[PDB]
Amino acid sequence: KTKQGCDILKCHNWDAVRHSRKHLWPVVP
Amino acid sequence: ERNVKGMFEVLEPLHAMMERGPQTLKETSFNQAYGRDLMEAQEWCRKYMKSGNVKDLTQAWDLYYHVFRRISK
Amino acid sequence: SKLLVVGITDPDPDIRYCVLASLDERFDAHLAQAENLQALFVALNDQVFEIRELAICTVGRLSSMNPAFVMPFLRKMLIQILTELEHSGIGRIKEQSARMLGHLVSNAPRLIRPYMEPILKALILKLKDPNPGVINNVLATIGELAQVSGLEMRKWVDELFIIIMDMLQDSSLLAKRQVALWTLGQLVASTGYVVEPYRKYPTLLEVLLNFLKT
Amino acid sequence: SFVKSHIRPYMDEIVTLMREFWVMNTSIQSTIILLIEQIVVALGGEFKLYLPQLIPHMLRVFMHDNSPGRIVSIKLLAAIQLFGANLDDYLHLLLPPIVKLFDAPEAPLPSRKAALETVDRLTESLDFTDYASRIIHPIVRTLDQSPELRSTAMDTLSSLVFQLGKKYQIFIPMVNKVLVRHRINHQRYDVLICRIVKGYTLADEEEDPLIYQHRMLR
Amino acid sequence: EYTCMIPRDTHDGAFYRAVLALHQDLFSLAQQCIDKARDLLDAELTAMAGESYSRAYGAMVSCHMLSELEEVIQYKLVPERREIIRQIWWERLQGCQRIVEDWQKILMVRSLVVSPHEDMRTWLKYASLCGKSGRLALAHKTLVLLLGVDPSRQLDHPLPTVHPQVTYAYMKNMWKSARKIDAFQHMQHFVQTMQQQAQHAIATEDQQHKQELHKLMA
Amino acid sequence: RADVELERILAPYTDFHYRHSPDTAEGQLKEDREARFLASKMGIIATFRSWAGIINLCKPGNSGIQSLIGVLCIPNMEIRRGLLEVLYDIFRLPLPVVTEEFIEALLSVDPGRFQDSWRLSDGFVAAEAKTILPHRARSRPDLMDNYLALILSAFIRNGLLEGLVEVITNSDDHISVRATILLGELLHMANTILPHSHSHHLHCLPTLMNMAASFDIPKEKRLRASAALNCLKRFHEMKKRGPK
Ligand SMILES: O=P(O)(O)O[C@H]1[C@H](OP(=O)(O)O)[C@@H](OP(=O)(O)O)[C@H](OP(=O)(O)O)[C@@H](OP(=O)(O)O)[C@H]1OP(=O)(O)O
Repeated sequence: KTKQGCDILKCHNWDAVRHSRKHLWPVVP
Repeated sequence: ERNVKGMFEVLEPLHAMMERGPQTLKETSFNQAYGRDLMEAQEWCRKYMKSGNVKDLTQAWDLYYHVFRRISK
Repeated sequence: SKLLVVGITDPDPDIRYCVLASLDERFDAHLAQAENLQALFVALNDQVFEIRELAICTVGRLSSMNPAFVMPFLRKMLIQILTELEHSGIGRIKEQSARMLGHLVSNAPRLIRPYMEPILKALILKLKDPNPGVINNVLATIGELAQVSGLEMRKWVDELFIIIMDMLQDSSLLAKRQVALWTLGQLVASTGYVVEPYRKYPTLLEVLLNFLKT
Repeated sequence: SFVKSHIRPYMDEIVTLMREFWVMNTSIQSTIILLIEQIVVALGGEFKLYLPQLIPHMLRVFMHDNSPGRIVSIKLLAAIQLFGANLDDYLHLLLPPIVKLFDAPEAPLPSRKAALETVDRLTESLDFTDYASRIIHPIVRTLDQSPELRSTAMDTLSSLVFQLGKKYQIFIPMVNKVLVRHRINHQRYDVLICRIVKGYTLADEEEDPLIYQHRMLR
Repeated sequence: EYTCMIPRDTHDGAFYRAVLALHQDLFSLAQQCIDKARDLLDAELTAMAGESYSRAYGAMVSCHMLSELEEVIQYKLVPERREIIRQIWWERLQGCQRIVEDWQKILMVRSLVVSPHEDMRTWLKYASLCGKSGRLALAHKTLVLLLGVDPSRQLDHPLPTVHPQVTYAYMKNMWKSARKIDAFQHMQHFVQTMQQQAQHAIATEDQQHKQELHKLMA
Repeated sequence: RADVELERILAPYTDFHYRHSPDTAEGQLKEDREARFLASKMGIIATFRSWAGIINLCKPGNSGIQSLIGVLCIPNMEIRRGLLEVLYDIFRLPLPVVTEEFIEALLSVDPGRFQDSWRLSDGFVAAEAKTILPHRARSRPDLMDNYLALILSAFIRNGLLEGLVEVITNSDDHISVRATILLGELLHMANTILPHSHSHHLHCLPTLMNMAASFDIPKEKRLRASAALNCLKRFHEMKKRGPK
């Protein structure tokens, strides 16, 4: 649920969604 | 003819070609339909061939006749 | 939003061209929103051809920042471009469609890397037909396509070599040779055709050395 | 005309018979256009398979026409009005010759009227939302230099902005200058821009026009 | 501090300034330095190519050396093409003339990003070419560099069994150069310690390792 | 047992001529077939709600999910029309109406369509506002999205999109409309609940765009691929419109 959590999970080869539920079409950072 | 050693060599190549894995969709569907009964019947006939007793062959022929009656329709 | 509204609804195409040209890569994070992409999609289907070129360049650049908006419109536009190439038999429309396809393949490399096969088939079948604008156009497109997709064009480099040497050497007309030379050098640094064309085409080294004295 | 859809396995050769004897300026085009109309009425939906091969010649009729009064172009446009929903994947290379036809000031006036009328009538089965900027700017170019093509261009404009919802609200101060400059009043366009600027409801604005045509066909 | 005193209007000055800019990750100035060195070489090239091709090969090898720096740019920029150009460089080296003087500078421009320990198929051929051309000491230096330890200091310790082609070439060089007796015992020990290795390698999928080792034992 | 006990329940779909009982009344042969289809559908959509069914049906071998996708790519218009109901009921998507035109079945899957609970007697404004207005939570986890993302990734890994493209092209119109709407719903769910690396190359659709742009194939396949891509764009516009 946080950016640090997804960055921790990325080192162990687990992806996550980086957008919230605010916008329907979010621009990829 | 009461030849158990004849029917064994009749239906052992079928069990041999069935345990090398299905390679097509038709063989996979046949395996998903009848493969449990055609495995338990082989187990019962192996139990008969280990210790000679027709009480183990009757259940194998029950399973074989069920598979045969389902295939023939 | 005011600039996009002005660049959409202005009557004369000079202010529209200035607006569509001034939105460079510094606005890439802000043009990739919903309403800005919805204004650029209106800018795609314009009357004049230069603003069509510029809007499809902006949208092909923007298509990786927000792909869910841009993917169906770009699929429809790519099918429309190939249909303008093959079915309509007018040289001006084929030239404009080859230029638009080259802009799309120069600004969006990742999306058209799986669409190399029918696009290259269409461009090769357009090069084998029984103005020199369309020729240097399609040479630029096929050079950029060779630069984008490497080692999957090895099944095409032979026919491209036989075509581009007949357009380079024994030039019956005064066509553009520099773009042909650049396109020839661009598909040997990506495919890896190093020593083999020196013996498959024994006149290549001679016509490459003749360009230094003439 | 007698076999409706059974003409398909011999349709293709019919097309290559039409591509050989459709020379540019003779008296043979007037029956070729009627043959095209009868093929369209016969096939009725499957004509899009055999539409591209007859697409270049039509373009060569639209620019290279030396007919008295441009009557071959009018016959071709009347044949184009019968296509319906067939020119959905081919509207990108068949609409610029028609929008190039009514903004040209040297073209004959009934040919421009026929072009405006086929653009008006081709929106009852197609989605003209993507090709908005290619039509809005010629029509306002047709309105300020042609005092006779005002009503037909306003009807075409009203039929185009009926499909566009709040997507036309950015174009209103651009057209309003030309409308108040020549005192152009159209009643259906006034109804539509009154419902566009001030809200009517929320579900009817910005709606797919094919959904509306399907829900009104039933 | 050596390069700044080289004159910049010559070809070698622009070449060394290009590789100097390329070492410290300056991908824009190095491109223009390469492009200016191109015509600074092209002058002497078109001055020399008018006689014969064998007279102009000395400038063609320099032009090929100059155009290989853009592939070094692509190596330092694009990571997915890094193997691919590393193939074609080898495929481009088999067409050059087998002379150690130009092979040395071609490998030196090539060693800007490729260490000898990651591309040893290219350095074994260079060592064999140095051995055949009578310059055996440079072949010995390259072989001990590619090995990692100099066996000429520990005459009783065995040779490193890992990297088998390198120690095979080293034993061939030792037999050729001076000692015909110790290389025989070294090759016997290499034979037994390598056929002792393939027994414990039960490869089921990777089949490109057993047959090359079979080739080497033959 | 390994691959013969649990995989029996997808035997009415994988076996085209399936006979469950050896001795049955021959007068009832179609109603028995529909009963087998309904019970096997309930069993398949009941094993995909448990983790021991998801893991055991999507094993990396010759699993029971690859035999379910492989029989979908075979032009048999009775199994192909029945597997789409299973695929619709697995992903919790609403079923369209049985028609031949895309613009009629697109209107029946509108999220703002009228329902019987929105009448004045039952649920006048509050039950309608529950459906059309979105929830106030923008950072809650919503475990349903986690489960649907896992199921969608497991289905995409075994090649569901290529099979859906093959059903869209080489089939009847009644099944092509339903498969086009299913592909549109899956492509909309992909850019919503999947991570970026899983869903940055799904929207390209290589097997459909290479068919819509190849002028070597017969023209019917090319034109129906182009029509399918136009319907996918129309579905994306309908999805980005929203409920009214
Ligand atoms: O010169 P030789 O002592 O007879 O050795 C040669 C030589 O390889 P090296 O010089 O690198 O050891 C050959 O390569 P060239 O120098 O002649 O081009 C090589 O053939 P390849 O070109 O295929 O590598 C051949 O190997 P083979 O016996 O397979 O022909 C190999 O012979 P040995 O390795 O047996 O000495």
